[PDB]
Amino acid sequence: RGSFVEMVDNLRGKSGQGYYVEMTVGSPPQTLNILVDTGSSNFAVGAAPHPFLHRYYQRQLSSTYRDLRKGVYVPYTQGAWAGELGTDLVSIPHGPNVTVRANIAAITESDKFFINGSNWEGILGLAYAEIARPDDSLEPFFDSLVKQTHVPNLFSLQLCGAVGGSMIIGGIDHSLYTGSLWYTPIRREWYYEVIIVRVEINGQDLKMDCKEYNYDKSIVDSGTTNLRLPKKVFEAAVKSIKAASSTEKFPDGFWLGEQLVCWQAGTTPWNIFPVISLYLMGEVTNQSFRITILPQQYLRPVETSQDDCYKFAISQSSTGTVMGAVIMEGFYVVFDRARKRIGFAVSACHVHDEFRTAAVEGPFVTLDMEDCGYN
Ligand SMILES: C[C@@H](NC(=O)c1cc(C(=O)N[C@@H](Cc2ccccc2)[C@H](O)CNC2CC2)cc(N(C)S(C)(=O)=O)c1)c1ccccc1
Ligand SMILES: [Cl-]
Ligand SMILES: [Cl-]
Ligand SMILES: [Cl-]
Ligand SMILES: [Cl-]
Ligand SMILES: [Cl-]
Ligand SMILES: [Cl-]
Ligand SMILES: [Cl-]
Ligand SMILES: [Cl-]
Repeated sequence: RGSFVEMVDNLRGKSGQGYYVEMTVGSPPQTLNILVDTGSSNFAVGAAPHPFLHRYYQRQLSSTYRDLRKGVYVPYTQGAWAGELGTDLVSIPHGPNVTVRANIAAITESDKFFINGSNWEGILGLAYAEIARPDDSLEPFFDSLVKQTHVPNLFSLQLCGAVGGSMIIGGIDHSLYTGSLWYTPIRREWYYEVIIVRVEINGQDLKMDCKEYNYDKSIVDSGTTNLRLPKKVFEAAVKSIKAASSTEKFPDGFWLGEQLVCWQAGTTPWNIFPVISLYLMGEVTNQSFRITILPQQYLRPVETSQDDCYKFAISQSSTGTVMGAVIMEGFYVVFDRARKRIGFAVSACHVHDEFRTAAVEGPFVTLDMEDCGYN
């Protein structure tokens, strides 16, 4: 068995409402289910009763909790919460064998943040300090782990869609992928920002200037469900996806996520929808690689038991490209913070059919990639 076996299958998800890991806080121990989010940088836990929460953090019962005498408020693209800052002992029982004192926000009120039936009770922001609230002086959890212990500065995510997966902390487990890992640079340590240099649908280049694909940033975000694309890119990609799936027409609201379409259980005609490839900047000058997803990744099930209903989960953004769970469920993704790069390989758990699989291929030659990023 590989050396990281005890961290394999440490994530769960309930009906596609977010992937979470168990974390144990305080003394004596309180274990809670915590959503894994590479799109933010605060660690925060429900800390008062809420109708969607089975468990919450009870600070008064932890003798090692320290109050930082400061409130915090975090708004996201979806939802927001407010709470109080402090520190406490934190361990991940199916994660690294260490315990660290970390900052923790105890959430006392929230709006449209917790999700009914999702089973998670807090959020682990794995991005960098630049985007933490109240500001970049509040050390994020992964920074605490690497400063206090000798766990290598890397983690990897395998999100397994329809729900579970693995977060390997401090290394890479070779059982979780097939083929080779291909790396793209982290452009700047704030979000996990990357540069997309070409987009194809069904093998056809969308032929927009690459500056449009990264206006004003492109990021890898396990806390967002969809692949979210800037306005001009979203409109062009939908027109091309429609053109490539013209054996059937679907109501316009389906491509806006407003309508669902359902098929008799097990009969969804995946072949009528195209594959979608993103090319990413590689590690050598003028070299790129591509990651390709299937409709099984970008059509998401919505849970009669004899019907399989789906929502189209590519959507519009006014804040750049967000490579959310629709992209990450195709791949084993290695967040190699020590070497400032993100690795992709085909996931051993990605959903596919007998005709097509997700892919990571390269190298391709793409010139002037340094022009694609926003400044
Ligand atoms: C949890 C759930 N996420 C969602 O349902 C979901 C969450 C967000 C969202 O704002 N997520 C937050 C974390 C955050 C986490 C939980 C609650 C609130 C905010 C993340 O830090 C945002 N990162 C910002 C840099 C973009 C945004 C969206 N969209 C706008 S969408 C419809 O285009 O996908 C959906 C989910 C479901 C399945 C797979 C992954 C995530
Ligand atoms: Cl909202
Ligand atoms: Cl402290
Ligand atoms: Cl360990
Ligand atoms: Cl330790
Ligand atoms: Cl390793
Ligand atoms: Cl037009
Ligand atoms: Cl939306
Ligand atoms: Cl070129």
